[PDB]
Amino acid sequence: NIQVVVRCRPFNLAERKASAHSIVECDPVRKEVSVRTGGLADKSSRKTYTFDMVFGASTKQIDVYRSVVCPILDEVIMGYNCTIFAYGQTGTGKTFTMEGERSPNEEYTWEEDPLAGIIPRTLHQIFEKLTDNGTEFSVKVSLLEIYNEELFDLLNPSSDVSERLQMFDDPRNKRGVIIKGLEEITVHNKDEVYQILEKGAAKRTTAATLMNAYSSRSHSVFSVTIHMKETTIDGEELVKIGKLNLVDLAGSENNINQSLLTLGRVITALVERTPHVPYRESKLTRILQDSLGGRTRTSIIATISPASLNLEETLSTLEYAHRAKNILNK
Ligand SMILES: Nc1ncnc2c1ncn2[C@@H]1O[C@H](COP(=O)(O)OP(=O)(O)O)[C@@H](O)[C@H]1O
Ligand SMILES: N[C@H](C(=O)N1CC(c2cc(F)ccc2F)=C[C@H]1c1ccccc1)C1CC1
Ligand SMILES: [Mg+2]
Repeated sequence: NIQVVVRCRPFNLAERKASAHSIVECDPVRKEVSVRTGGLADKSSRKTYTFDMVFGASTKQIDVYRSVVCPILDEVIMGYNCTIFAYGQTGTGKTFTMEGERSPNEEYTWEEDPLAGIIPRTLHQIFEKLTDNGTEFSVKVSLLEIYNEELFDLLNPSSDVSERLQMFDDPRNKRGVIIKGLEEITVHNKDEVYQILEKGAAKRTTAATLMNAYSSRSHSVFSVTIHMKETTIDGEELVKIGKLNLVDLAGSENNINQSLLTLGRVITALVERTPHVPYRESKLTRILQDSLGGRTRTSIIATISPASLNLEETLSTLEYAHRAKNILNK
């Protein structure tokens, strides 16, 4: 049930001038990724995995959005909850897939930058889709980050990153939590998206100087809630509420990361049908527990490197992502 896709990033400039041989080969039509495990392009041993979708190095942001994100966004707009995880070693493209970057020299506007990732495109498409049709709606976003089992709000513009948030169980709905003081920024229109994202980037920079390896060791959860009151061309009123969580996981390479540690164990118990799932043993898994064997539709995008140097880690990732496929929810 949980759909997992693989995305291989392309060799960087440093690897180009050093003329690197890729140990990774993708086959989109056959949903397969093959990895050279022994060495030699003339003769070798290989490991092969089949996932729900595979994207090779030539894949652009647009392909990933039209393929994986558009159908999920549609489900969200119907009143469902969806989650998308980016999993993989640091430097493989987890942030590039989820957030994206800017094209050099101000060549484009944030709405047309071909380097934009899932988060900017989605906020732009929500307004694009709901504004056209006759629908009343409000968009709220939120950016929760976890570092060393502490919670931080990266969008509140009246608090510094030295102020952690408190987490309690929600006495109302089970297996849910309440984050005291978490801010929800209302995005009144498409032309209000970029700055909210800019604010989070700046505050995140203060976070990095205050915590070691912050961007490598932290988990970020960018949430977008959509309150909708649709009115068909007839006069029917549809009040749907959708929530989409975009999670940029800590680097999977191996102090301790309890949330990452617990995520691997939660997945294990779910796939092996173990009665006890260790959701509560980490902030990340308590927060997103409905996205792991719950009533949420979730997708995992595993990012890998094609360089032979990252062999051990590329396999860990694939192998980790291949087991997640057996997780069933709803
Ligand atoms: N699919 C891709 N296309 C072009 N460049 C990419 C791609 N994936 C990663 N990169 C580049 O690789 C480097 C690793 O980036 P990053 O996304 O921040 O890694 P991570 O978040 O997994 O630690 C960046 O300089 C980025 O521009
Ligand atoms: N460096 C910046 C940047 O590229 N980004 C900031 C960003 C981002 C930052 C967050 F906190 C939370 C979610 C996000 F998605 C992603 C990108 C982006 C945004 C729009 C188009 C292309 C790429 C910009 C804002 C200054
Ligand atoms: Mg990163």
